[PDB]
Amino acid sequence: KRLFIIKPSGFYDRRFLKLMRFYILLTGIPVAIGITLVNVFIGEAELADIPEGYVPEHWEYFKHPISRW
Amino acid sequence: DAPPLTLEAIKDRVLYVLKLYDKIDPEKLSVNSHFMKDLGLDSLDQVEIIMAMEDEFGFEIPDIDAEKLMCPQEIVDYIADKKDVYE
Amino acid sequence: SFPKYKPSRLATLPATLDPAEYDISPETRKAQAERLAIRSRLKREYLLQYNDPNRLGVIEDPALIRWTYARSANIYPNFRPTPKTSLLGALFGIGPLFFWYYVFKTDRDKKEKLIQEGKLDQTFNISY
Amino acid sequence: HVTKDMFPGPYPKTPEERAAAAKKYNMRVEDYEPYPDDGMGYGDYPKLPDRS
Amino acid sequence: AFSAPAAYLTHQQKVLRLYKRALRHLESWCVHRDKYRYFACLMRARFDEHKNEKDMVKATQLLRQAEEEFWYGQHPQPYIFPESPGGTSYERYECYKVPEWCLDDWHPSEKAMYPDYFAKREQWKRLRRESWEREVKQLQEETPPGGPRTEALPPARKEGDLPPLWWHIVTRPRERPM
Amino acid sequence: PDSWDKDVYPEPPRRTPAPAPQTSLPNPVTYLTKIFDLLVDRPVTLAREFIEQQHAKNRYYYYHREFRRVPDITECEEKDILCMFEAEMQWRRDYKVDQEIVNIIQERLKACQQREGESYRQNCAKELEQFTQVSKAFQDRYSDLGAHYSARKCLAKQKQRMLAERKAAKEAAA
Amino acid sequence: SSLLDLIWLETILPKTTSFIQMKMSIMVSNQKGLIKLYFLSFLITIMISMTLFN
Amino acid sequence: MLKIIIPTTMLLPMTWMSKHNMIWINATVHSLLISLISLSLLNQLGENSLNFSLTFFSDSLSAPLLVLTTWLLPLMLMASQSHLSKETTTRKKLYITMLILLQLFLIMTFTATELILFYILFEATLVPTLIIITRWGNQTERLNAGLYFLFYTLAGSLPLLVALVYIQNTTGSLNFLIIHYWSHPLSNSWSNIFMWLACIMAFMVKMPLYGLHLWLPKAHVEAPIAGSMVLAAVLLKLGGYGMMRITTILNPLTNYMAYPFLMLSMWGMIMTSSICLRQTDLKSLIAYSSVSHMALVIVAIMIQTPWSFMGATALMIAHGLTSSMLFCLANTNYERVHSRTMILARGLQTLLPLMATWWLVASLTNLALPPSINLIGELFIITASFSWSNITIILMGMNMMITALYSLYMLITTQRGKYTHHINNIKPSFTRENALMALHILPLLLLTLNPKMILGPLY
Amino acid sequence: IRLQEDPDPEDENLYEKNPDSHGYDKDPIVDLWNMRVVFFFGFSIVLVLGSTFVAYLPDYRMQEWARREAERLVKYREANGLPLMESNCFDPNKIQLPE
Ligand SMILES: CCCCCCCCCCCCCCCCCC(=O)OC[C@H](COP(=O)([O-])OCC(O)COP(=O)([O-])OC[C@@H](COC(=O)CCCCCCCCCCCCCCCCC)OC(=O)CCCCCCCCCCCCCCCCC)OC(=O)CCCCCCCCCCCCCCCCC
Ligand SMILES: CCCCCCCCCCCCCCCCCC(=O)OC[C@H](COP(=O)([O-])OCC[N+](C)(C)C)OC(=O)CCCCCCCCCCCCCCCCC
Ligand SMILES: CCCCCCCCCCCCCCCCCC(=O)OC[C@H](COP(=O)([O-])OCC[N+](C)(C)C)OC(=O)CCCCCCCCCCCCCCCCC
Ligand SMILES: CCCCCCCCCCCCCCCCC[C@@H](O)O[C@H](CO[C@H](O)CCCCCCCCCCCCCCC)COP(=O)(O)OCC[N+](C)(C)C
Ligand SMILES: CCCCCCCC/C=C/CCCCCCCC(=O)OC[C@H](COP(=O)(O)OCCN)OC(=O)CCCCCCC/C=C/CCCCCCCC
Ligand SMILES: *P(=O)(O)OCC(C)(C)[C@H](O)C(=O)NCCC(=O)NCCSC(=O)CCCCCCCCCCCCC
Repeated sequence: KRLFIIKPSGFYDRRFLKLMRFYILLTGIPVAIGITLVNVFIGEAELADIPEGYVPEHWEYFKHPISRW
Repeated sequence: DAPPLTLEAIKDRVLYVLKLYDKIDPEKLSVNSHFMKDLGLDSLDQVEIIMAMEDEFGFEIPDIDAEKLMCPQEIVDYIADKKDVYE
Repeated sequence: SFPKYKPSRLATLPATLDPAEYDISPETRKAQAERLAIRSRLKREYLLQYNDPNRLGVIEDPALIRWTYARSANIYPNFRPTPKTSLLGALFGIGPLFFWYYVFKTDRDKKEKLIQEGKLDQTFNISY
Repeated sequence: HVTKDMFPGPYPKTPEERAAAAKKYNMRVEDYEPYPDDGMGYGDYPKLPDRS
Repeated sequence: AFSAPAAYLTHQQKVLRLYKRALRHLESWCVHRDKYRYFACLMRARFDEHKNEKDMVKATQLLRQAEEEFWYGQHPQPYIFPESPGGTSYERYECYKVPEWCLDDWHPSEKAMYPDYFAKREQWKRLRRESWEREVKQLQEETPPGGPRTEALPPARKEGDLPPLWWHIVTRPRERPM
Repeated sequence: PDSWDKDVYPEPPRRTPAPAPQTSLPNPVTYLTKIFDLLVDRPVTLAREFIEQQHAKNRYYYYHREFRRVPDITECEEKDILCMFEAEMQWRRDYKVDQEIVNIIQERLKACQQREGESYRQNCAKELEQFTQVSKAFQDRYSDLGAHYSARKCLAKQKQRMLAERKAAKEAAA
Repeated sequence: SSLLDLIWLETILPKTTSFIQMKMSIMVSNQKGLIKLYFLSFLITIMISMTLFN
Repeated sequence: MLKIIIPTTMLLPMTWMSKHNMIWINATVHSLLISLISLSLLNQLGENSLNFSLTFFSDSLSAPLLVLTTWLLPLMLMASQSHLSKETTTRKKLYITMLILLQLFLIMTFTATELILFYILFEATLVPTLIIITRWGNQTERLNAGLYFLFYTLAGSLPLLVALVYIQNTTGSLNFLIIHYWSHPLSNSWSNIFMWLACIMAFMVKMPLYGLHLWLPKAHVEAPIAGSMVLAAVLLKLGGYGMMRITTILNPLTNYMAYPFLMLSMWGMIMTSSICLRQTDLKSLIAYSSVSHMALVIVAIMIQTPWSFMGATALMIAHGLTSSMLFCLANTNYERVHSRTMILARGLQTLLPLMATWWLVASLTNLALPPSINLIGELFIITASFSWSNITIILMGMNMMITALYSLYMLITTQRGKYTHHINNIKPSFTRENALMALHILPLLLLTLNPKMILGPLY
Repeated sequence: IRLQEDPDPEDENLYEKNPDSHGYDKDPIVDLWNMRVVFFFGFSIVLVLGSTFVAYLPDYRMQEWARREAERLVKYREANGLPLMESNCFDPNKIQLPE
C-alpha cells in the first residue's frame, strides 16, 4: 500500500528556480562562449618597449583584449 | 522499515501479555472482560498491566489516559488510534 | 532521615515536594475549579474559532497583544523616577563607560610612554 | 478587534482596579498580583510564577 | 493527552502515579529483569501494606514521606522511551507534519497529478461544511449558561450528526507523515 | 622561465638526487607518473600548443606607461595648488611603488622559507635581513601618517626625524 | 532594553526637552488678553530699555 | 555625473505619464538600466578621484554607495508594488515620485564636491523620507516616529551648518579638494573643540551613535517596506561618508576627542546586541542589529587608520545589502500574517522551504561568516582596533558572540519548530518575492568574489 | 459606534483568480510581462553584464604598473649595491631645517 504524502506547494518554488536559472543562463552561456573564443583566438598582448617617437593609447597600455576594448 | 501494525496483531499481542499475567485465568479472559468488575483486579494491578503494555509496544501511555483503559478492547483501540492503525 | 532538597531560583521546588499540595482546604478546591472553568472557557473559544470552516486567517490573541504591548509601549508611561531607578540607571549606563575609558586610557598612556622611551618592539609592525 | 480597555494599564491602587485588571487578563482576583510599584514600568501586568 | 484534565488529582490518582513513577525509576536502577521483578514485588508489597488506612490524614502523611523518599532516591538519568517527552526520538518528525490547508493551495497541475485523492478530499470538505452549524448549535445547547466548566466535549446525540469539534482531531497529521 | 626576472625573483639552483633503487619491487610512483604523462600531460600539451599557435597569428603588443619626474612638495611653494597637486600625485605613486617593493621582498622571504623547509632558520638569514632593512625603512617613511595621509604630513614627519637626529648628533659631539 | 533604552535615554534628550518646551509654551500662551496687563508689561519694558541699556 | 542624474529626472515624467497598469514595469526597467549605467563609476584611479566638473566628483568611496543606491531603487519598487495594490493611480505615482526624489538626492549627495552643497542635499533627503513614513506607514506610531527622526537629525545638523559657514568664512572655501590640500592642524582650544563637536555630533546623530539612536527603532519599525529598506541601506551611510569626508580638517584634535565616542560606540554595540537577544519584534531586532553594525563603523572611523577606513567601507556596503534583505524577509512574513510579533508565525521552514533558505543565507551573512564582505569589513575593523588597543579584541569578541547568538535565535524562532496551528493563510512564496531575495543576495556573493571594489580609496 | 465606517476588507489572494501568478499584478498579462522584464533585465543584463564588466575593468588603479615599477627599481638597486628602500622620502639637501 502507498499513502499520500501531504506536502506544501513546491510548484511555485520550482518555477522560480527554473526561471532564474534560465535567465542567468540566457546571457551567461553566450558570455562564456564569447570569453572562451576571445581567449583562444585573440590572446593577450605581449609586453614590449615603446618604439621611439611613438605615443600609444591607454587601451594599448592595457593587456587583456576585453579590458582594452 | 518496520512492518506496519494491524488491529489483529495489536489484539493478539495484548491478549498474549494478559494471558501471560498470572492473576488472570486465560480461560475466562476475553477482549471485553473488565479488569475490575469481572476480572477481580485493583488499581495497582491495572497500573502493572499498563506498564506491561508500554513495555510490549515500546511507547508510553500517559497517566491521565492510562487510568481509563479498563478493558483489553479499550487498550487495543487506544494503541491503534495513537499508532494510526486503521486495518 | 534523607537529606532535604533546597529549592533555588534556577532549580525550583518540585510539585510532589510542595507542602501546600498536602494541605488542601475546601477553599483551594473551589479555586482550582474556578481556574479550570477559566481555562475551559478560553479553550472553547479557541476551538470554536479554530474549527470554523469559513475562517481564513490568524486567530488574534489578546494575551499575546497585551504581552507585546507591555514589553514595548507601556514601559515609559509607568516609569517614575525613584532612588532605585535613578541609582540603577546611573550605574548601568555610566559606570561601564567610565570603566572602559579608564582601561583604554591607561593602556594607551603606557603604550605612548613606551614609544617615547624608545623601548617598545615595533619591528615588522608595518600594517596599522 | 481588541478594544482600548483590554490593554495593560497603570498600577492598580484600589480593589476595584485590581478586580478590573484580573478580569482583563483572564485571571482570578486572588491569583492576580502585579509587579511592585518601583517605577520600573511594569504597570498592572501580572507577576506570574518564575517557571519555564 | 486525549483526556480532558480534571481540576485536581485525587488521593488515589496521586498514589497510583507515585507507584508507577517509583516502579519506572526502580527499573532504571535494576537493569536486569529478575532483579527488577524481585524489587518491584517488594515495592508492591509495601504499597499493599499501606493499602488499607482509615485515617486519610495519616495516608496523606505517608504519601508525603514516600514522595520525599522517591525524590531522594530517584535515578539521576532515568530510562525514557524514545518517543516520550524526554526521549531521544521525541519531536523528530514534527517538521514533516504538513496540513491539508497547505494541501489545498497546490497548483492545478499538482492537484491533477492525484485525481482520485482530491475527490475524496472534496467529499470530506463537503461533510465538514454541511455539519458545522449542527455542531455549534449542539455545543451551545448543552453548555450551562455560565460556561464550560471542563474541556470535555459531547458526542453526536443524533443519527445524522457528527461529534462537534472533530475536524482537526480526525485530520491531524499522521504519526509518521513522510 | 623568461616571464619574470630571475634576479628580481631569485631561486637557488635545484639539486635533485639521482634515483638509486635497492629493491627488485616495481615503483608504483614511477608507474603512476608514466600514466599521468600519457593521459594528462600530453593532451594538455597538445591543447596548449594549438592555443599558442592560434595566439601567434594575431600577435599584438601592450606597453608600460612612463612617468617623468616632477617637483616635489619640498620644491612647491606655500599654497601653490598646482605644484602641490603634482607633488601629491607623485608621492602617492611612489608610495604605491614602495608598497610593491615591500611585497616583493616579503614574497622572496616566504618562498625561501618554504624552499629551505626544515633548515629555514639558518639558510634564510640572508632574506630575513633584507626584509628587516626594507621593513624598517618603509615603517620609518610611512609609519603613522594616518588615514588622511599626504606629502605634507610625510615631509613634516621627516623634518621632525631630521631635527631629532641633528639634536642627537650635536649632543654626542658636545 | 527597559531601564536604559526605553526609560532613561528617553528621559534625558527627547522627553525632558519636550516637557520644557510644553511648559514654556503654556506659560507664554496663558494670557487672558487684557490690554491693561500687557500695557503695564509695555511700561516695564520701556523703563528697562531706558535704564539697563546704555 | 549628469549621465546618471538626468535619467532620474526623466524617470519622473515617465512615472507621471505612464499608463495606470504600467507604472511599476516602466519604473523597474528603467531603474535597472540606470543602475547598469551607474556601474561605470567603479573604474576608479589609483592616485586621485574622478573630478567630472566643478560641482560633481566621484571617488573610490562614493562609487560603491552610488551603485548601491541605483541597485536598491528597483528592489524598493518591487516591495512597494507588493504592498500598494489597492492605492489609487495618483498615489502610486506619488510614492514612486518620492522614491525617485530620494534616489536623486542621494546621488547628488554622494557626488557633491563641496561641503555646503553636500549639507543641503543630505538635509534634503529628510523630506521624501518623512513624507513616505508619515503617509504610507501602517501603524499609529508613524507620526511619532517621523517626529523623532526629523528632530533628531535636524538638532544634529543645524550646528553643522553653522560650523560649515564659519569654516568657509575662516578659510575661504568649502571645496573638499581645497580643504584637503590646504588643511592645517587644529589647535587644542575650546573653539576648535566645539567646531569638532558640531561636525562630529551631526554625523553621529546621522549614524546613529549609541545614546542618539531611538529615532532608528522608531522610524525603521513604523516605516513602510521601501522606507525601511532605504533607511538602513543608504541613509545610515550618510553619517559614515560625512565623517570620512569631514575628518580631514579635524586633526590632531580627533586623537583626543574620540574617547567618549569610542567608549559609547563599543559599549552600545554590546548593549544593542544584547537587546537583539531579547526582542519581541522582528523589525526592532533588525533595527538594533543595524545600530550595532553602525556603532562598529563609528569605532573604525574614530580610530581613523588606513586599515579601518577600508573595513568601514566594506562593512557599510555589506550591512546595507544584508539589512535590506532582512527587512524584505520580515515584510513578506508580515504580509502573510499581518503582525510583526516574532513568535506568532513559526514552522515557516516546513511551510515555505525556499524562503527558509533565503532566511538562512541572510542570517549567515548578518553574522560575519567568511569570506563574505561582512566578515572582511568586520575583521579589518577588529584588527585596526586591536592595533589601537588590546582590549578592543575583548569587546569585539563579545559583540561577535552575541551577534551570532541573536542571528541564529531569529532564524530558529522564525523558521524552526512547529507551525502555528491556527495560521492557515500562508500562501506559497511569490516569484516576485523570490526574485527580490535573489537580487538582494547574489551581488553580495559577487562582491565577496571581488572585494577590492568596496574597500575605499585607502586600498 | 461613532462613525459610518467601512468594515475592514478581507485580504485578497492573487492565486484565487490566477493560479499561475507571479505576484506582480492582478491582470495576468501585465503580471507575466512584469515578471519577464524584471527577470530578464535584472538578472541577465544587470547581474551578468555588470559582473563581467567589473571583472574586465581596465587596470586603472595601476596595480600591475606598480608591480612592474617595483620590479625595475629592485633590479636596478640590487644590481648596484644601493638600498632597496630609501631611508628618506625627500632630499635633505632640498630640506632647509631651522637653526
Ligand atoms: C545556474 C545559476 C548560477 C548562478 C551563479 C551566481 C550568479 C552569477 C551571476 C553572473 C556572474 C558573472 C561572472 C563573470 C565572470 C567573467 C569571466 C572571468 O572572470 O573568468 C575568469 C577567468 C578568465 O580568464 P581571462 O583573464 O579571461 O583569461 C585567462 C588567460 O589570460 C587566457 O587563457 P588562455 O589563452 O590560456 O585560454 C583559456 C581558454 C581555453 O582554455 C582551455 O582550453 C583550457 C582547458 C584545456 C583542456 C584540454 C584537454 C584535452 C582535450 C582534448 C584531448 C584529446 C586527446 C585525448 C587523449 C587521451 C589520452 C591518450 O579558456 C577560457 O578562456 C576560459 C573561459 C571561462 C569563462 C567563464 C565564464 C563564467 C560564467 C559567466 C556567466 C555567468 C553565468 C553562468 C554561466 C555558466 C556557463 C557554463 O576564467 C577562469 O578563472 C576559469 C576557471 C579557472 C580554472 C578552473 C578553476 C581551478 C581552481 C583551482 C583552485 C581551487 C581548488 C580547490 C576548490 C575548493 C576547495 C575544495
Ligand atoms: C569557431 C568560431 C571561431 C572561428 C575562428 C576561425 C579562425 C579565425 C582566425 C583569425 C581570428 C582573428 C581575426 C581578426 C583579427 C583582428 C581581431 C580584432 O578586431 O581585434 C580587435 C581587438 C584587438 O585589440 P587591439 O588593441 O589590437 O584593438 C584593435 C581594434 N580594432 C582592430 C578593431 C581597430 O580585440 C578585441 O577588441 C576583442 C574582441 C571584442 C571584445 C568585446 C566584445 C563585446 C561584444 C558585445 C558585448 C555585449 C553588447 C550587447 C549587450 C546587450 C545584449 C542584449
Ligand atoms: C560579434 C557579435 C557578438 C555578439 C553581439 C550580440 C548583439 C545582440 C543584438 C540584438 C539584441 C536585441 C535582441 C534580443 C533582445 C533580448 C530578447 C531575448 O533574448 O528574449 C528571449 C526571452 C525568452 O523569450 P520567451 O520566454 O518570451 O519565449 C520563449 C519561446 N516561446 C515563444 C515559445 C514561449 O525573452 C524574454 O524573456 C522577454 C523579456 C523582455 C525582453 C524585453 C526586450 C526589450 C528590447 C531589448 C532591450 C535590450 C537592452 C539591454 C541593456 C542595454 C544595452 C546593454
Ligand atoms: C546550484 C549550484 C550552485 C553552485 C554551482 C554554481 C555553478 C558553478 C559556479 C562555481 C563558482 C565558484 C567560484 C569560482 C568563480 C570563478 C570566476 C571568478 O574567479 O572570477 C572572479 C571575477 O570577479 C568579478 O569581478 C566579480 C563580479 C562582481 C560584480 C559586483 C556586482 C555586479 C553589479 C550588481 C549591482 C549590485 C551593486 C551592489 C553594491 C555594489 C575573479 O576576478 P578576476 O581574477 O580578477 O578576473 C580575471 C579576469 N581578469 C584577469 C581580466 C581580471
Ligand atoms: C539608460 C538607458 C540605456 C539605453 C537603453 C536602451 C534600451 C531601451 C529599453 C526599452 C524598454 C524595453 C520595453 C520595456 C518592456 C515593455 C513592457 C511590454 O512589453 O508591455 C506588455 C505588452 C503590451 O501590454 P499588455 O501586456 O498587452 O497589457 C494590456 C492591458 N490591457 O504585452 C504584449 O502583449 C506584447 C507582446 C508582444 C511584444 C513583444 C515585445 C518584445 C520586446 C522587444 C521590443 C523592443 C524592440 C527592440 C528595440 C531595441 C532598441 C535598442
Ligand atoms: P486502587 O484504587 O485499589 O488503589 C488503592 C489505593 C492505593 C488507592 C488505596 O485505596 C488508598 O488510597 N489507600 C490509602 C492511602 C495509601 O495507601 N497511602 C500510602 C500509599 S504511598 C506508600 O505507602 C508508598 C510507600 C512505599 C513506596 C515509596 C516509594 C519510594 C521508593 C522509590 C525509590 C526511587 C527509586 C526506586
